[PDB]
Amino acid sequence: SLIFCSECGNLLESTTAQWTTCDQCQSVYPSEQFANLVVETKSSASAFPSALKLKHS
Amino acid sequence: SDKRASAFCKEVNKLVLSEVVRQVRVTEKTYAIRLDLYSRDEYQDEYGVLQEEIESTFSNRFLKILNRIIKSYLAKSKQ
Amino acid sequence: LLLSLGVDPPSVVGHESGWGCVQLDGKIVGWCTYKLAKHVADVLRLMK
Amino acid sequence: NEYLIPSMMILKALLETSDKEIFEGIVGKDLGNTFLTDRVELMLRAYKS
Amino acid sequence: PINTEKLLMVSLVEKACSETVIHEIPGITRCFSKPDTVPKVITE
Ligand SMILES: [Zn+2]
Repeated sequence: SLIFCSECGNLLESTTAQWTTCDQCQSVYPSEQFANLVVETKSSASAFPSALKLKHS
Repeated sequence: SDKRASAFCKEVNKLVLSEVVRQVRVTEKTYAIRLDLYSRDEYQDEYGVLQEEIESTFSNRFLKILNRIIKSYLAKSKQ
Repeated sequence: LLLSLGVDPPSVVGHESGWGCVQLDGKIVGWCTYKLAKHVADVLRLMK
Repeated sequence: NEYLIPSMMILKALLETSDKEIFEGIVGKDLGNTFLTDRVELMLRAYKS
Repeated sequence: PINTEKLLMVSLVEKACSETVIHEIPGITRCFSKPDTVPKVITE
């Protein structure tokens, strides 16, 4: 779920702002190749104070 | 009676919105959050707070508190 | 003897889920699957 | 005397590296495990600041 | 806005869950029933 450069290592700025370039290597790319990235962030198990995991365990 | 006794017990006790909720996935892009909730049967098992209660109170106060604490992280990122 | 025993450090940056870490009192020597880890401990102790 | 330096700083200072090597060293696994792949993003932007 | 840094969202919502209460009398919680034929309710 990340976006790096390929020439240098500089982590490119988010495509949302404008076109894609590394601040050091200044390589340019097609912004629409990698647009619409999918991010599905979940929460680890056994982190909420339960009421029912008693009967659910 | 004993049934009404346990009813008052579950009443005066406070449920915390965490104790009802399952895993909370947040799909990103915009910004999108989804909260799982268990079936009404187990819901009234532990409880006896009604669905419309969830709806109204959840929406309003959950909204407000989420707003405030995300403003907190924003203001800390400002620092 | 470690690198002779099937565990090799990745010069190319690579890492997987199953693999764990091996360290010689503060030095990354390589990485290993945990069952191999226990077998390495066993053979090393027997050699000792 | 106490002293307090950010880890990304010292990590880039140590080796002439690519930030991709940094990430794949941190969360080399199971590509894009949500927790670590978000926290490392946040740290990386924060040091890029 | 896009300029805002990434946020630890799942933890934020997990806290907000615990940080909202539906029917809480201000300053009470945890009511329990314990065994004398004079039945009484413990309240924290
Ligand atoms: Zn670059």
